[PDB]
Amino acid sequence: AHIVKIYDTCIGCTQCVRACPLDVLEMVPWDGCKASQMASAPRTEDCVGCKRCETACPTDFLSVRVYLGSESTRSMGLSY
Amino acid sequence: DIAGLTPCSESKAYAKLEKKELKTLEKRLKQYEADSAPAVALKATMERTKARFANYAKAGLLCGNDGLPHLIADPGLALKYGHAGEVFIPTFGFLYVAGYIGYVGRQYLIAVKGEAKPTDKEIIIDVPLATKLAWQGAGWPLAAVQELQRGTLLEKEENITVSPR
Amino acid sequence: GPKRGSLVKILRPESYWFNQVGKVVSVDQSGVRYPVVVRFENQNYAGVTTNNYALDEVVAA
Amino acid sequence: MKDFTTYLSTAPVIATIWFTFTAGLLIEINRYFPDPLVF
Amino acid sequence: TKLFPKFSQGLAQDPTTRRIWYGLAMAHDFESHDGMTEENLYQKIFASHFGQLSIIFLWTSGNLFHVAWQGN
Amino acid sequence: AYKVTLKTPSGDKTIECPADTYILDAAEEAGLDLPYSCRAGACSSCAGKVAAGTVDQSDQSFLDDAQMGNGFVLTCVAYPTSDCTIQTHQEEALY
Amino acid sequence: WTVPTLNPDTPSPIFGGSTGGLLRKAQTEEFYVITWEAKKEQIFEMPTGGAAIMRQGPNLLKFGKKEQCLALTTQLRNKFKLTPCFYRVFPDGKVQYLHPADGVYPEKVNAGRVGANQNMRRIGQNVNPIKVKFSGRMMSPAEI
Amino acid sequence: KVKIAVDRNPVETSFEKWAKPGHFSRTLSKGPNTTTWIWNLHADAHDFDSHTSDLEEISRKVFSAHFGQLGIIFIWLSGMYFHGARFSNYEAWLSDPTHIKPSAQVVWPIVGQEILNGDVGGGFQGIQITSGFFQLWRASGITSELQLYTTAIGGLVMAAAMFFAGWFHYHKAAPKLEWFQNVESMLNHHLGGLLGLGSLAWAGHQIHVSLPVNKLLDAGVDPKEIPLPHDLLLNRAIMADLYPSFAKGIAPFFTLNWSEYSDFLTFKGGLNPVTGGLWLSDTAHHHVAIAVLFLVAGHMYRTNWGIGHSMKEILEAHRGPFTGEGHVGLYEILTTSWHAQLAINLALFGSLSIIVAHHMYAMPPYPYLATDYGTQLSLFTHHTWIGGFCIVGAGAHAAIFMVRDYDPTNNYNNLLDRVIRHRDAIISHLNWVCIFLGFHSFGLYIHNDTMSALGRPQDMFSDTAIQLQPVFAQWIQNTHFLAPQLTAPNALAATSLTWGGDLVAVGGKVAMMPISLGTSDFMVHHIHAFTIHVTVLILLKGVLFARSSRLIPDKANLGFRFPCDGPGRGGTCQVSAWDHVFLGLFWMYNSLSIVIFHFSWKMQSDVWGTVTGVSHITGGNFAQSANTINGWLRDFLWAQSSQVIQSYGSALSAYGLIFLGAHFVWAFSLMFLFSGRGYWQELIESIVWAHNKLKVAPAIQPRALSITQGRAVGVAHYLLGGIATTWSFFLARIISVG
Ligand code: CLA
Ligand SMILES: CC1=C(C/C=C(\C)CCC[C@H](C)CCC[C@H](C)CCCC(C)C)C(=O)c2ccccc2C1=O
Ligand code: SF4
Ligand code: SF4
Ligand code: FES
Repeated sequence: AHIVKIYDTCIGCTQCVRACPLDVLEMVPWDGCKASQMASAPRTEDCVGCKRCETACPTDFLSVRVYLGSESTRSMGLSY
Repeated sequence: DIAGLTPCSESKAYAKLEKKELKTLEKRLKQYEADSAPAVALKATMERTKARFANYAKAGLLCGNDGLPHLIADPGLALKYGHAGEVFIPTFGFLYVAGYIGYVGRQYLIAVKGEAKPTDKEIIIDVPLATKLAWQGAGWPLAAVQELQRGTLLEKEENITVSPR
Repeated sequence: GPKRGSLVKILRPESYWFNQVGKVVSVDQSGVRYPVVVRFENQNYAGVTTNNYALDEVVAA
Repeated sequence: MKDFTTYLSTAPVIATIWFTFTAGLLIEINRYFPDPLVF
Repeated sequence: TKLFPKFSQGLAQDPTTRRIWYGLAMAHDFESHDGMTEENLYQKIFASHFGQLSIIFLWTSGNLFHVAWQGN
Repeated sequence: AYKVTLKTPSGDKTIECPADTYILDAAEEAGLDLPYSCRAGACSSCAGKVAAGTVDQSDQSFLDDAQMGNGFVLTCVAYPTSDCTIQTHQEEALY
Repeated sequence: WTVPTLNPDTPSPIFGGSTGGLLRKAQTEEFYVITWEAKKEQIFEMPTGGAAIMRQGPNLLKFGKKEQCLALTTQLRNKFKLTPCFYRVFPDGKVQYLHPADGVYPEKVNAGRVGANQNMRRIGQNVNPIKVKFSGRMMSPAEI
Repeated sequence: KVKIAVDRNPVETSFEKWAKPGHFSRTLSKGPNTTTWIWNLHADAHDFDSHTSDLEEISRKVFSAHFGQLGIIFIWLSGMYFHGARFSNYEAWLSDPTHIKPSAQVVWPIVGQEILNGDVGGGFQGIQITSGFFQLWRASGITSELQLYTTAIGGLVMAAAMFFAGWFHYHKAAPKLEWFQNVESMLNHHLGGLLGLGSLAWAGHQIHVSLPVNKLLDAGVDPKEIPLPHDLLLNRAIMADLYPSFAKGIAPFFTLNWSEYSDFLTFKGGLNPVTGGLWLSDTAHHHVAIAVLFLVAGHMYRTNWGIGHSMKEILEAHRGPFTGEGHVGLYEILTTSWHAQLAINLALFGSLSIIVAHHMYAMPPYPYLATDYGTQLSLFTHHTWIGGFCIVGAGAHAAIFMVRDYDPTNNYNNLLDRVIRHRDAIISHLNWVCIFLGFHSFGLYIHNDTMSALGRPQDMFSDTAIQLQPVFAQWIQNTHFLAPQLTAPNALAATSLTWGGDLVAVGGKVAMMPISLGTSDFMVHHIHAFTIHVTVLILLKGVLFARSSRLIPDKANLGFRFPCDGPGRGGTCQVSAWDHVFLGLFWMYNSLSIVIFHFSWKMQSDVWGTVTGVSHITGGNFAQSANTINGWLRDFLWAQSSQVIQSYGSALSAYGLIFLGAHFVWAFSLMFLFSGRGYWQELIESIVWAHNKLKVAPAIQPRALSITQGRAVGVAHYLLGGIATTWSFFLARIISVG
């Protein structure tokens, strides 16, 4: 299972959540940023590490960072 | 002479291969008229060959068993035996023109970095400023050594670094 | 902190414009951990030319 | 006309013409002064 | 799963042959093997060297035997 | 400068905004507190809706042509190019 | 709002049947089913390839992987503004008709959503891997 | 209602945008910040679909583009004629086409390129052209270089006209979409007029100009001795002298007594033996037949009157039971996607050019052409390459369409739809068959060489060993050999000697002979087949899964060209139909290189040489060396390598020069082929540190190429090096040995 992490620079513009094709992300209340919104990954075991989140985070260092881990059938995106 | 290298102004293989060249020439030549453009061209070619060879012999080139010119690389040796005209002056002219071009390049570069449209001057060029810096670029070495004595050439320790340095 | 439009040198190591200078667009007066808003002229490998910063990560230069 | 002048001040055409100029310089050089080896 | 690479169950848990491939690829990166301790790893490389030497001596002795057998 | 009539949840507030200043920046300099987060044209936090007049938001990246054709604007990267009227706090109406 | 259930007796939309269909994995491990009610009857495209026509109201389709249904949700939600609800099913017959199942949709902040996996810090504040050394497995510094 | 629909002064004329890079596109118009800006700017300059969305404006753009293309071609042909008129020995070679080498390019007396102005005969000093302009012009009967002068002049004029045409039709008056869409009108127009008229006018020129002058040529009269063509047109006296049918003029034609005109419409078949060219009577008969055909053809479809046909109607009519909607809606499709018509025409045209080269070497039409073995080989390889590239471009633009213009909503259950359905089974069967082909056809040669090195040639597959005789091809050959007896009673000779028969000799050189087919040729044919099947495989996969896949269900969303979708779920490297056609380029080059090798060797061994018996160039060695790859490499390559590897000091020395240079560049491509743009940008960052260290950074941010762009650069350089190496080798070898 890959690893994904959120950092305080999250401006909550959700593009990550907007980019995850697997809904491995979501937005929650927060108070660190003006958006009062923090990105959140409750379904990491579904992330195939396609990182489109990382592509989407406009944050200087990506408010979010993916780390590929072990391999499950869902991690590999196998439908067979 | 040096390293047992005899001058081809003295060497035998030199004149040998020269004559061989001229022989091949006359051989290709013997298949025409005289006034024929090919004929006259081959004759001019023979002329050029012999002239280049006389020049090479006059140059005092050490040319070994092949009779072919080999060059020497030592300031002291070339000076002591009259062989600076092969490496020394060529290298000096090269370095002159090269430093000239690099210096004027940096000159235009600084001039245009002192602009509000760096990209646009990088694409479209200031013709007259270019010509001006070209005319002025001769004094590039004196200018550079001046700026060195002032230490104004190089950038200080503020350029971007990598995180692990 | 610094003034809007003013020029500051960036010191945040992980920043594209690290060891470089930027222009303070503004600074927030709320409790944001990074109130300094600083534009840039060259774009990053992401193409962005402006980033948020705390007060220390920059210096008026 | 000014549009034309700008089009000529565009970059690749300038690179072009400068290169053409230099190359013709050196070709004529070799024409009138064939076979250079030393000096 | 399979005892695939006992020294790395994480690899032993791949339901593809890549399990096999990486179990090979990492058979000797003990610094990454599971639960490895320092002195243990030291003795590991010790026996590794031992087998290395044994390999060399076998090579040489076989050469010499075969030449003595079938050479001129 | 251009007169920007901001139609806000507090009422209308007409501010002056130079041609070289982003709508959001001018609003803040005038003491208003409009929504924002990224300030880079890459989200919807600062969305408004232009009712009349024109803006230049050419560096924005988040909106599509149909959204802009209906007047939506990312105020953090939008310059006025005429006197204009802009309803603020429009993010919800974009969704 | 409350978690819905699944109704296996839903008229599936109109499609001629493709070859990009389900496999052993469906009968073996699991497979997902998607639930949505269309306002009208209309043709649409199959994520696994093919043109299909949805029926008015209750329409149902099943798939193995999650990304199929997710892309399909994107297509309908952005092209027809439907709010489908798709589940997770296993050969046991147990459903979990869950893939964005969470009251509303995650693209908006919502009360109750507790943050997870969120390093309440910067990213540059991580420690050198020399310290994660001699752990029970390969562990990244950012793991902590 | 078909008519003319145009728009006046649509586009203005100013050098304003000329000063504006990227103006055509949205983003590029913003100007460069990093270096890829220029690259993409160039890349998208002619993507008019990317430019905008107006079908009509895009049509006008491509219309003017074609205009300019034609103008370029005019320029080139005219310059060719110009240099033929001014720097050639064509009149000398007219006096003697048997011992003067066609040469039209002379170089300048400079540092040493002058040595290349070798001796080609007639006191001429230049370079032997392998184009065959000489035989072309002789067949057309051009005599005075003044004629070529006039020709080049008129070509200049034509090019200027075409370019003005493009300008006018783009900026002054640009037609309208419906006008562009009056498709049946365009078909009738072209089909009848263009082809029929061109062929018929060529036949008239033939009859009244070339056949008389070429007749006198083969009669042996001096070239500068024949009367002028227009003088011939004036004096029907001499035309009746040559053929008395002309004494009666044209009234016999108006009395349907064609039999009398047989003097110039023959059906001999075969070549003129004293010339090696086809029988010009037969050529004119061919062309007039083609003319009548296309003329009657051009009146098929309705345009503005009740009679005609409807493409749409007939296509809808044609539907079968197993097929559902049959051929419905395709009318709509073709009326709408430029890339569709494009890819169609490209595939067709590549196939054509291939067939062209085939028949051309099969039955050479030009005077003494067959003797010019080099010209034969050269034009053949040329057109083969051109055709293959046209094929792959077809595949490219087809996939392009399928990405861009595709829409399911209009194609419900059509041929396309069921294809999309059962594509998996299709491609599966294709994989299996290609694998079988490769296995068998390759292992044949390999087992041969294996038994060879094993000293068991008894167990090889040779025409002497275990045989595979193409009984089919040989039976068909004899079939064509015997056809004229009954299946063609009015025939005199078979169209080709390779059907069987005798040998034709012009000047000792082997002009043409019947060719047999051995197990070697069996094997090489099967090789070719397997390779082509691989190529069609990769192309078909690319096009079928361009929009989606069980791996990527949304592939249509990533644009046509795109690097990958990450390393996630294993790694998405090289997953575009763009990448697929890339691979196809590779496999195609492989295929055609093999084919030209086969052609060259078999020619040299069993066809070409000099008559006395046949002094075959390689003495038919191919027959027994081709079964084994060792024989291949040594006896073909290693042997014929001498010419190129000792060509130095000769006028042909440049052949070995470019040989080594092509080696060089072909290897140069491989750094791209293997490297990584990430690594590259890392190096970029290092070097920009180095520069800024001296305040010498460039404004435009230096950037490593896109993955795609690196792929493209590499593949271009690779194919360039390979083709050039082979080209040089062939040229030197044949100029030396032929
Ligand atoms: C790139 C390195 C290099 C090398 C390998 C050589 C090689 C040589 N040099 Mg030196 N030399 C060089 C660069 C070099 N030089 C440069 C750049 C200069 C310009 C200042 C000189 C100036 C120079 C002179 C004026 C003389 C030599 C001489 C020689 C030759 C014998 C002395 C010796 O071994 O010097 C070893 C080389 C070096 C120590 C490299 C550094 C050179 C410094 C700057 C000057 C060296 C002068 C040398 C010690 C003089 C020895 C004279 C000898 C009769 C005792 C020998 C072929 C002598 C000669 O011609 O002998 C036949 C001689 O008279 N060189
Ligand atoms: C070498 C290499 C590079 C580095 C090389 C690059 C980016 C090409 C550089 C092209 C030229 C040399 C730079 C542009 C020069 C400007 C026009 C400045 C003016 C120069 C004058 C001489 C005209 C890659 O970026 C790359 C990326 C992906 C796969 C393979 C490779 C690859 O092999
Ligand atoms: S790694 Fe892939 S699945 Fe995970 S958030 Fe990023 S894009 Fe979505
Ligand atoms: S990762 Fe970036 S895009 Fe996603 S919520 Fe955080 S700041 Fe917004
Ligand atoms: S605050 Fe994100 S686009 Fe304006």
